Formats: sequence, structure tokens, C-alpha cells
Amino acid sequence: QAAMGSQGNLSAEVEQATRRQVQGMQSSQQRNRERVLAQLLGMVCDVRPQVHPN
Amino acid sequence: NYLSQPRLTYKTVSGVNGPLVILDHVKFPRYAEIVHLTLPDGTKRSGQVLEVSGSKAVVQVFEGTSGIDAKKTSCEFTGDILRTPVSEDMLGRVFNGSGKPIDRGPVVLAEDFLDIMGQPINPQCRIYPEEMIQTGISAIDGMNSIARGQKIPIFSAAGLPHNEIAAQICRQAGLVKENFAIVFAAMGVNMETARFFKSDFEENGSMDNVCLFLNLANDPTIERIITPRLALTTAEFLAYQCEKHVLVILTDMSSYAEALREVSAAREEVPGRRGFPGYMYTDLATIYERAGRVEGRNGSITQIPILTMPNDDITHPIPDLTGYITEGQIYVDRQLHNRQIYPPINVLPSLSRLMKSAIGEGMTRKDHADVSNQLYACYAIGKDVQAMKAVVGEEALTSDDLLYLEFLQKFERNFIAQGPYENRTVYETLDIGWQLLRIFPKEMLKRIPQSTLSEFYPR
Amino acid sequence: EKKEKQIEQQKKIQMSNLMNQARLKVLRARDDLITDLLNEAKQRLSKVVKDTTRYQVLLDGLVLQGLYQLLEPRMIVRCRKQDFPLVKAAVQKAIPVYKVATKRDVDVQIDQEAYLPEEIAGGVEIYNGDRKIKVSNTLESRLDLIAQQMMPEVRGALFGANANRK
Amino acid sequence: STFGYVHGVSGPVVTACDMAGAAMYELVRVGHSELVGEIIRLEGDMATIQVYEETSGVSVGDPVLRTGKPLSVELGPGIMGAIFDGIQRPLSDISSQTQSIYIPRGVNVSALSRDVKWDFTPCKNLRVGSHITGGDIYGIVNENSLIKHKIMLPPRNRGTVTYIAPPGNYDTSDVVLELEFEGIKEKFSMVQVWPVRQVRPVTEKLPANHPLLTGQRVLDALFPCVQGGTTAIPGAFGCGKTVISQSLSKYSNSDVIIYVGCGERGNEMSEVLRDFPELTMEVDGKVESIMKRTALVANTSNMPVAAREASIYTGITLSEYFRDMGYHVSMMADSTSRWAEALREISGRLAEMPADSGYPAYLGARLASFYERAGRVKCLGNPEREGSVSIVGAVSPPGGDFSDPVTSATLGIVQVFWGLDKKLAQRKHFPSVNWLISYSKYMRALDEYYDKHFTEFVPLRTKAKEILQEEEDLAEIVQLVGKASLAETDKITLEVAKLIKDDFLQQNGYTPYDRFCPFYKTVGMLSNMIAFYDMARRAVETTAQSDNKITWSIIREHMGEILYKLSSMKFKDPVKDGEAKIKADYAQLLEDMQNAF
Amino acid sequence: FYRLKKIQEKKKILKEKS
Ligand SMILES: Nc1ncnc2c1ncn2[C@@H]1O[C@H](COP(=O)(O)OP(=O)(O)O)[C@@H](O)[C@H]1O
Ligand SMILES: [Mg+2]
Repeated sequence: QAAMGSQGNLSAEVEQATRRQVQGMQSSQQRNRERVLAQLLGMVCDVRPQVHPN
Repeated sequence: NYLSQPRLTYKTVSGVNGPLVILDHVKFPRYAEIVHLTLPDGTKRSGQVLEVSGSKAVVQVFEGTSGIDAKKTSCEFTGDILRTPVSEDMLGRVFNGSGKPIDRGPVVLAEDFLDIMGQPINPQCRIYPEEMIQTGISAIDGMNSIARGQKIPIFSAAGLPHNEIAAQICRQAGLVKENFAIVFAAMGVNMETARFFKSDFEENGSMDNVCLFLNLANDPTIERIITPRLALTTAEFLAYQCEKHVLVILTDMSSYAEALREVSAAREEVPGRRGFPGYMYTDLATIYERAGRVEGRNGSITQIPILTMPNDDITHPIPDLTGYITEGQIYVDRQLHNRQIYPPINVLPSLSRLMKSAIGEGMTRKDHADVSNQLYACYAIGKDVQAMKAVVGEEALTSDDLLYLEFLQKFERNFIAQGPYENRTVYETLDIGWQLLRIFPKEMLKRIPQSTLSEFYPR
Repeated sequence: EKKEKQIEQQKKIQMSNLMNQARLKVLRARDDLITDLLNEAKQRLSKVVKDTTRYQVLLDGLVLQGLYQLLEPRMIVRCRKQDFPLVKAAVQKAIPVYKVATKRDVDVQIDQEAYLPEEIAGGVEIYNGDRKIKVSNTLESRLDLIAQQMMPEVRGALFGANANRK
Repeated sequence: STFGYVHGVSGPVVTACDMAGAAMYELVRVGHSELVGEIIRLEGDMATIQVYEETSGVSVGDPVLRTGKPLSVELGPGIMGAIFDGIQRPLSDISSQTQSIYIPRGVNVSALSRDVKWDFTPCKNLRVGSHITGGDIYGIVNENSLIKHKIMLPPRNRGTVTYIAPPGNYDTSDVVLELEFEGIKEKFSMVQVWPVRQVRPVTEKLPANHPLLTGQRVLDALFPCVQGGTTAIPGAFGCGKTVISQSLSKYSNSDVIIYVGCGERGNEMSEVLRDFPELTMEVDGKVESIMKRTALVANTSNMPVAAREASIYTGITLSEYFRDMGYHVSMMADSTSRWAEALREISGRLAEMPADSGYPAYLGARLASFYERAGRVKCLGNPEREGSVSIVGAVSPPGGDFSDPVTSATLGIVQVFWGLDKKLAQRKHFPSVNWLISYSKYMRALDEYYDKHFTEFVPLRTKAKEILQEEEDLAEIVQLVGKASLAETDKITLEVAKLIKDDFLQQNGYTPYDRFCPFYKTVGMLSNMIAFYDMARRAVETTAQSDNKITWSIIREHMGEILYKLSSMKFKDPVKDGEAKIKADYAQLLEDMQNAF
Repeated sequence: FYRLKKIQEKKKILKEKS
């Protein structure tokens, strides 16, 4: 009986809690993807050359 | 804010002897700089710059100089010091000694980059540890009680069960009557030692907060230097920058200093005692004094570093220098291990310097400060009496000293010997301790005044 | 007490191994969300390479950035095959500004024997005279440097910030 | 030239090129963050600099600007109750200016706050036009209710007063005095800048006569210290080298106290600043905490190693500064062995050749030039006051072995030696001072004080040190031959000495009665344990062989109430002062009559 | 051993310049 309740502890979360955490951050990735790429791509084009300070 | 200049790559090595590579024609080298070596076969090695002189820079690679060419190797100068990627999701995982994941995992996403050398805490804003940690062991909780934010080592030897009592105080760490995030540095350990700690943390279900850093004996010795440095800068992050109580376990600290001797002897630095470097006290204190608690934060960090003294010598440079920095030690002995006591803890060279502020009326109760001194004094006299009955005879002693014989066989078997999973409370420990003082008369308990003898000795 | 305590331990190992694989799956899922973000950034820098006016004004400073960081008498510019007339204007524009800030004088050339590979998006790699010291200033080498320093910022701005700080 | 360029950096040391007009032991500021360093060796154009901060990230192109002045401290108000690091930056102000918990290792924080206002008052008998020399008081500032910070002239200069400030509130930057000396006029403020490696000038040295009352019984009786003397406390870890240090900084007779943590623990300086603002003491019938006379120089073991040299010289300059006001300063250095480990690590970078066990050959000259800045000595100046500096320096020998190049070099310099034993700490016998190997050299210097106030104590310690050595000469017989074969004059020796080691020598530091023991209680309870030894002598020697006599077995069963009185003399709190002297004689009248019966 | 090896290291320094 303990080996049967332990298989009840498997699929209960590993498909419920794990999968909702992926799609929970997949939505959060899509909302903020374009503002990050606007800032990140700008820094590559911001080249400025000093020489050592020495 | 951010280094945005492209890193330079030099193919200009000029000397390599031992673990040191000497790079020439470097333009403005930097002390403590981290570099990346590209071998002529393509394997990548990291290295710290330990000396710069004009255009020359002496680096030391972490994985050794075996195979480093003169014409074909290329070293790339990362423009900053060695900073590790630290995060909150840097918890619940197992990492190697250098920086990398082990359990088929990703690299950490780096909430910030912290320097692994850290920086020392201002003593004006460092609050003194007061609250007591109940570890469930009577030799720990009763006589040498630790506080939350206390540095206290386990003084052990080869073969003694120091790993078994290391896992015991991790399962049973709690406040005296919201869990401890344990960061674990495994340094120079056997494979069966790393499998013991992995299968213990994966057994009690604490592995959602364990930060285990493992560094086996086959891994190189120069990576043992940065192994407690990375294991303490995540604990600094979790406690001073994430508001969480951290327990750091360092093992083996003898494998740290033996790896520290190899690098010092290769750099031809000045030796101290037994070949160890003269700056060994400073290097041991830059990983020991990164502990305690600060005033503005509610998290803390406590350190229990395990070290095995060579040849059972407490005057060796390993336990002597760690005894001068830390706040009292725990001495697991060998002669008590032969008698099958599971914590073989000789309480006479054991100490806890912060135990006085952690005991009292508000902390546990009134008689804790008094029964611990009396159990210490009767064990000290009865062990000197034990060296007298072995040289003269078991019958010709003073009549009071036969009670000292009866105390010691009840002290080592009932008070300290408790079993691998039994977790006594502090009130259980003092109740067992008064049972062993019951066999002595009331007026031979000299270290206890007459006031609290009335409330506890008739029972 | 052997039949019961072993299966209670083995289930508790089994339960703890389940949370390990559940934590490692969602952590590996966070990798590919950053990996394609670096992959689509590699595509969108190639579109900057396609148009010319924004790419050359990038390439004027990007050649000069390797020039000011090397500071040798003789330096060697090594470029892509397609961008070779574009870097030739970029090197010639970067000569009389090197003489303004610094007071040596450079002696640049452009290596026609060896070029950068075709899979390389853009940028340049500038060597010294002796082939020994090298500054790699390509677009794959410039994207990697900014992506390292911004992993604090592309996690908090792109996922949820941690509720426990300082 | 004005500034320099780094050539190489390897650990704490920095080689700096383009540095030609630089003198030895000048102060420089190396790097972009301006790390404070000191020149120790120069080879033509290049100078070598030991840096008091961490050199991590210092590049070759970094500038090294020269200051033209040695390492010095600012001396004035705002120094009692403060806490500094080795180069005298205030730790309480460095944590409010930055709001962090770390020291940013770049900050040039002023040592004394230039915004806090102090109420200056003049010498009253210092008019305009009066002649004035170096080192005399020209004003009084009450920094606390306990400390009157006497403002003094620097010892270099002299002149005629042309302007003096009226009584009021002033900063540390306000001009207070103007002196015309040749017909040149130099301004003065309430602060003066003195180099730490230079001994303060002073009129003439004096012999030391008054003792330092530490409060412990074994320290005040057997191995006494004077104010103006040098003391060394060696010992292994866990022996109690800080409990002697904390009980001396709490309960001594000293006017001001400084405490130099040189390579100490970080928690041990936080331990000091907690219980010090609640421990009040009584000087004029008023109660004030002992933090108002305390000043800390905190350089923990996490902090850089070259600042251990600077924290020692910072303290002894502050110790010699309050010496010149007429106060009796006591300095505790903990530990001086970490200063010796600092000199080893610096000289290892310069490739110097080592003396015994790694340490440089100039180790014993650094220690001698530090302990010889202590002494009771008449200060410079016209009001003709007298001050003193006591140095009590903890030594940490490796392995607890006193055959050490730091310990053995120290014992040739100091006069008092409090040897802490580990076997006396393996049993809970505190304080752990080993009475056999410890000594003092102020014996002949103190008995002129002892035939005035306690006229009976010098014959007492001559017998009490004889009894403790008689026990040690017979303790080797008992472990080899046995206790059953002794004489009767020896069994009385072992039990009285066991009464001395348990009542007189043992002292609980946290109990409310033995945390401080005044000297009448020390001479009092020692006068009864030796008279009991002399009374039990006559019970054995006079009735020697003939009669069925007192054989000491009948003593221990009949004096069980009287021995319980002798073992309980330590329980006399300072709630009684006159009654404790009576009960010392009330226990003696029981001792008087019981030998008759 | 440390003193004698340090002398030999300094003896190669003066030999290399001279
Ligand atoms: N007077 C005393 N009374 C009671 N305990 C003491 C006393 N002196 C020292 N101890 C004990 O000795 C321990 C070590 O003190 P400590 O000063 O730290 O030795 P050390 O500085 O040489 O390492 C303290 O934690 C305390 O428990
Ligand atoms: Mg100490």
C-alpha cells in the first residue's frame, strides 16, 4: 500500500508543478523579450575607445 | 560599470617551471587577474596572476602545466579579478571544486558577480552571537554549546567518525526551545566520502537547500585554494544579501593547507613550521573570519570546519593555527573510539568561547552555566586519578577517588554516548548531567555554589 | 524492521530524487529561454551587417577600439572577405585620430593572405606586427562579452526579481 | 617629481618607478583608489612600498603620489570611545558615511570629526604676550564627564602668545592659538599631527613606584606589575589571554585605557564595545561607563597584514599622547605575535634573509623599540605633571612552546612575565598563570611602597612562594613513590598549598564577587592561609616525637568547620568593605583558639 | 635549506647581469 501511495506522489506534481513553472516563465519571457533585446543590442553598437588610463 | 573593451590574447609565454607560467610583453598587467590558457590541443585552463613586474606577469594555472607549449599556447587576459556567478538558484545543486555543475545541470544565471576573496566586515557593525544552536548531541549542547554565528572546528584524525558526526549536526541543527541553508565544501575527499554526504543530504530531504561543493582527490590541488572561497561567498550572499541563516561545513581543512603548502613551496616562499607558509595564519583567517552576523541583517553564517590533525598532534600547525582564529573547538578523540563510543569526544581539550553568552535564564535555564563546569571538573580529576590506578593499583586509592572511577564509566557511556540518530534537547542533557552528579556528595561539588545546589541536587 | 525501514528510506530517496529532476528540468528550461535569446541576437546583429551605413559607423570605432587597446608601432588588420573594401575605408579613417590622441604613429596593413571564415557574422581581428598579440573584436566576440556582464540584468528584467535582497 | 608609477606588485609589496626624491618611511598613495602605503626600500629610481590595504587589482599603469610626510596620526578631541583601524580611520564614521558593512579600502576618512564642537576653556593663567614652550597645557576640553582632554602645544615649536581663543565651542579646525616666534606667526588648532614611528619627546624618565592593580589575586600578589612597566602574556589557545586583557581594561587603576587588537578576532572587539557602555565605575561619587576612557585600534586577522605594523605604532602614539596630559595610560597589545608574523611576510617578499624560524633579523629591534616607549616619566611643559604608560602585550607562541623567536626575544625586554599554562586550562583553573615559571622584576622597586600601606605582605609572599615550590618538589615523589610514605611536615605542606591553589589562585571572572578583588582582600585572605600553615607547624614541630601528638589526621576531621571558613573567604562582595577586614580577623580568632584546644 | 637556496638564487642574479 505504501508503494501504491508513493506512485500517487509521482504524477501528481511532476506534470502539475513542473509544467506550470515552465509555461509560467515562458509567458514572462515573452512579455519582456523585446525590451531586453533593445537594450542588449544597443550596447554592442555603443563602442567607445579609451586606452588604458595609463 | 561594465568592462566593454575586447580582451587581449598573448602567445608570448617566456618561462614555465612548476605550476607557474611566465608571460612576457603584457601591456599593463594586473595583480590577482584571472586568465584563460588555450592549450595547443584545445583544452582550456584558467589561471590567476600572482606577480606582475613591468611587462612580465607570472600566472599559475589551476590544472597544472602538464603540456603547456612555448610557441603554440595562447593566454587570454580577462580584464577583472576572479568573480563567481552567485544566485539564489545556486542552492539545491552539486558543483565541482572550480565552478562547474556536476549533476548534468546548467550554469547558474548569476544574480550578481561577487569577488571570491570578499572583503572583511567592519567590527563596529558586527553583532556578537547570542542565540544558541541545539545540535542534539550532549557533548556539544551540554559542555561546549555553539551559538548561531560561531566559528567552531571539529578536531579529528584519520579513521575517526568525523563525517558521521558532521551529518548528524546538520540534520539536528535547531534553535533552543525557517530551516538552515547548508553550504557544504568537500575538499580532497574520497569518492566514498562524497557519496556518503550526497546520500545523506538526499535522504533527509534537505537537498532543496544544500549547496554542496565537492572536490575529490583526483581533482587538482591548486583548485583546493579557491574551493572554500567559492563556498563562502555564496554563504555570504545567502546570509548578508538574501537574509537567511547559513551553516557552512568545510572538510577537509587539512587538505586545504596541504594544498596550500604545495603552492607555497613551488613559489619558493618562506616556510613556517613543518614547511607550511608563513602567511598560513592569514590565509586560514580569510576563510574563518567570514562568519558571524551583522547588525542590519537578520541572516547569519556559522562555520563548522572539519580538520584531521596529523599523527593525533594538537600542536601541529593545522589545529594550532585554526585554534587561534576560531572560537573554541570540538575534539573527537581516538582512545574513546576504540571503546565504541559513537561521538568519541574528549571534552577536556574541547572549548566553546561563545558558550557563556548562549547559556542562562533566557537562553536555556539557570543551571546550565554551573553543571557544565562541575562535569568538567569531575572528569578532569577522575582522569588524572585514572592515570594513578594504572601505575599503582586499583585498590590503594583515596576513598573519594573510587567515586571518580564510577563517574568516568558513567560519563563516557551515558552522557556523551547517545547514538547516531538520537537528538536530545538541552533540557534532557542537563537532566542526564545531574544524574551523574548525584553519585557525588553535596559538599564535594566545589565549583557550584550552595544556592543552586538546593534546587537541583535533592531529586 | 529491516523490511519496513529499508522501503521507507528507499521511498524517501525516491521522493527526493523526484524533486531533484523536477528542479533540474525547470532550470534547464531556463537555459533554452536564454540560449535562443542569444541565438536570435546573433541573427539580429547579422541584419545590422546587411545594411551598410549603420555597420560602417560601427566598424569605424570597432577597428579603432582594437587599435587603441593594442598600441604597437606595427599592427595588422584581419577582416572578412566581403567587408574588405569597407574596412579599408575604416582603417584609413582611423589613422588621423590615432595620431590625435596618441603621439606614436601606427603602421597598419590589412592581411590579404588569411581572412575570417564565412560563418563569422562580422567584426574584425587586429594583430600586432609579430603575429603574437591579438585583439579579437568580432561580433561574436563582442556579443559574448556583453552577455556575460548582463546576465544579472537579463534575468531580473526578463524573469521575476527575487523577493529576498539585502 | 610628484608622483610615481607602479612597476610590480606581489602581495602586499609594491615596486614603484619614477620615484627619485622619496625618503624612507614616507607615506604614499598607490593606485586609482589611493591605497595608503609606506616606503621601506629604494634602489635608485625605484622604491619598494608596503601597502596597508589589499593590492588586489592594482595594475602597472597605476600612479603612486607622494605626500612628503611619514605615517602619522591626528591627536585631539574625539578619540575616547572611538574605534580605529591601523591607519586611524574611525570605524563608527566609516560605516555611516558609506552605509555598508565593509571598509571600501579607498576612503580617506578624517580621524577626528571636523564638525563636532568642543567647549574650549583657556589656561587662565596664560596671558597674552606670555612665553610658551613645547608641551605645556594651553587649554582644557572636557571630552566626557570623566576625561578632561588637556590641549597641549606640539613639542617641536615655541614662541610668544599673540592671540588665544576665548572660552566657547570650537571645531577641530578652528584656530585657537597664534605664536610669534621669530617674528613669524604660526597658527594652531586643537589637533596636532605626530608621526607614529617617532618617540615623543619628554623631560626625563622616572623610576616606577606605584603598582598596577589588575584585580586578580595571583597577578597582584605573586607577580606584581607597576604603572610604567612592561608585561608579556604568552600562552596557547584557550588559556585565557583575553580574560586577563579584559579584566585589566575594566578594573585597573589606570586613568585612560587603550586596546590594540593586532591580528585579533573580529568578535573579540565587538565583545568589547557591548559590555563596556554598561560597566560604570565610581571616581568622584558619580557613575560613568568605562567606554569614556577607552579607545580601540581594531585590526582583525581578516584585515591586511601590513596594517598590523601600523596598528601597533598607532596605539603607542595615542598611549604616549595621553601620557603627556598627566594621565596613567595602560596599553594592551593583542597579539604582538601577529605583528611578528606580519614582519616575516613582508620581508619574505623583499627576499631578505631570515633569522631563526623565518622571522627577519630586525625582529628583536622592532620589539625593543616598542616596549621601551613605556614608563612612568615626567612630561614636558610648565605645569609639571607626571604620566605613565603601561604595556601589557599578549604573545601567541606556536604550539604553546615558549622556545620561540617571538617569545624568547620578548622575555629579554619585558620585566613581568605571566606564563599561561595549557594544563591549567585543560582543568578549569582560571586564571591559568603558571606560578613556577612566571616572575617579576619589580620586587625591589615595590617594597618601598609595601612598608607604607600593607606593612606585612612582603614576609607573606616569601613564604607563599616557598609553599608552592615545596608542593612541586613533593608532587614528583607522590606520582613515583606514593602518598602513604610521606612525613607529617610534608602532608601539611601539600594540603595548605592545595588550599592556596583552590581559594587564592583560582578566581571566577564572571561571578559578581571575584570579578575584581581589591588589595586588602588579597593581603587579608593570604594572611590567614599562611598563619594557618604556621600554626599547624607548631602542632607538629613542638610536640615532635614524645607524646601521642597531633598527626594532622585529627586536624582535618576536627577543623572541618574551620577549613570550610578558609575555603569560603573568596565570597566577600564589595557590598562590604569594613566588615571584610573584621571577618578576616573573625576567622583568625577561630584559628587562634582551635590550636589551643 | 631555505637560506642556502636563497643564496644560490641570488648568486644566479648577479651572474646573469655580469
Ligand atoms: N576567569 C575565567 N573564568 C571562567 N572562565 C574563563 C576564565 N578565563 C578564561 N576562561 C575560559 O577560557 C576560554 C578561552 O579564553 P581566551 O581568552 O579566548 O583564551 P585565548 O585568547 O588564549 O584563546 C574562554 O572562552 C572562557 O570560557
Ligand atoms: Mg584571545
